[PDB]
Amino acid sequence: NQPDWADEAANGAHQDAWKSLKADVENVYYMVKATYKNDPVWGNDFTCVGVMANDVNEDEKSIQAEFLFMNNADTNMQFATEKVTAVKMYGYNRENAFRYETEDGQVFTDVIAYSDDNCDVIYVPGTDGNEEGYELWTTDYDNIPANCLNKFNEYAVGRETRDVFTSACLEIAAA
Ligand SMILES: NCCc1c[nH]cn1
Ligand SMILES: NCCc1c[nH]cn1
Repeated sequence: NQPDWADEAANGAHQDAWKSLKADVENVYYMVKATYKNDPVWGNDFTCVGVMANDVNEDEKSIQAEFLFMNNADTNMQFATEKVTAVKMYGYNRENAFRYETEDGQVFTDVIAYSDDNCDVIYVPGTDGNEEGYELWTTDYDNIPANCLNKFNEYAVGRETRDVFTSACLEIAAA
């Protein structure tokens, strides 16, 4: 059993996990929307999630990712570092998933449902002690690409979508 969009022949061209992970090195990615409220690491009613990477390791298809996030337990922005590795899921031959590993050794494996140059639609299977659902990540939290947004809305149909990282996360400007 696997999601109907998890068809490598049909959709693999837009499910390149390693390319998507390496993209975190040049630009910060913001999780702009999701269909679930709680994450074991980011917290409850989490918002303002962003990520940037460094230390690309081609041999391992891994990066060291630095995250920022907020939740209802603290008014201040929170930060964490996790290793993320491009791995295979759903029988794919080319890596289509992200294996996150926290400093405490906790592992989460999420799957790229759709990805374009500056945005990703990610599926959380819900088997890592977490809620099953979808996430939408983009490099510009104010200008969301239509292709990814449409794919996110298509795959996430029947759920409750909510904003995660928005301009409300920051107090921009001066005086
Ligand atoms: N471009 C990939 C965005 C992301 C989500 N999780 C880790 N990185
Ligand atoms: N779906 C996000 C799981 C995760 C990875 N790191 C922290 N939380």
